[PDB]
Amino acid sequence: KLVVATDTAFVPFEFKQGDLYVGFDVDLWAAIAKELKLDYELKPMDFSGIIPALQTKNVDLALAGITITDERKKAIDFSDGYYKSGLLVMVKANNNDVKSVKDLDGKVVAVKSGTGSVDYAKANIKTKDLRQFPNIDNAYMELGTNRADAVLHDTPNILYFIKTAGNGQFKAVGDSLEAQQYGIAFPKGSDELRDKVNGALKTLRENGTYNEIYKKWFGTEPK
Repeated sequence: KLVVATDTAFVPFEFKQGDLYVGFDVDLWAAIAKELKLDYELKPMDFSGIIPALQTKNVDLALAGITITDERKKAIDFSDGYYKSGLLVMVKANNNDVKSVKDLDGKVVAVKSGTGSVDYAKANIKTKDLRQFPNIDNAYMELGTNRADAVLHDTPNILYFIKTAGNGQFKAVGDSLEAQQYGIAFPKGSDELRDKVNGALKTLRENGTYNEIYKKWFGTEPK
């Protein structure tokens, strides 16, 4: 009866393949849930509503490739950390001007509301304009129709999109910024539960299951 909030669409961590939801988080959690004997149903939602949802305790926990920041640590709890990510710039295939993250002068950057991509862009870039959208597909399309210069979002995400959907239309520029970890988020006070999911996480690590989930989605082992 645990309800776990996930992202509407965050390839390749959770997305709709036909009927059900599919992805790295979905599997990892199905594995943890299996390990612990938890019963649950998932509940996808636009990322923006997830932290609020945990806070209002409308959902019991959440996976949506959610970055651990100590800023967020004030509001919710996090497990002991499951995937090392970062941020990457995406522009159009034959874009010329941008080599960088220097949109830092007067470029229009599209991002997804509620995410650390907005945090980072605010704190680090002098954008002429910054467009926020409920989901990243809206932001890709802003780039594709020439209404933004770049998109900035999670490395794995703009990497999975380029090689699959976005192929020949878009490219990554530079290397991964903002080395960060995803973790499973909980309401505050859910420590019978969290100091425990951590336990399962270390088990999936030790028994090699993590390696095969990862391998499934990224094409190699972690190490």
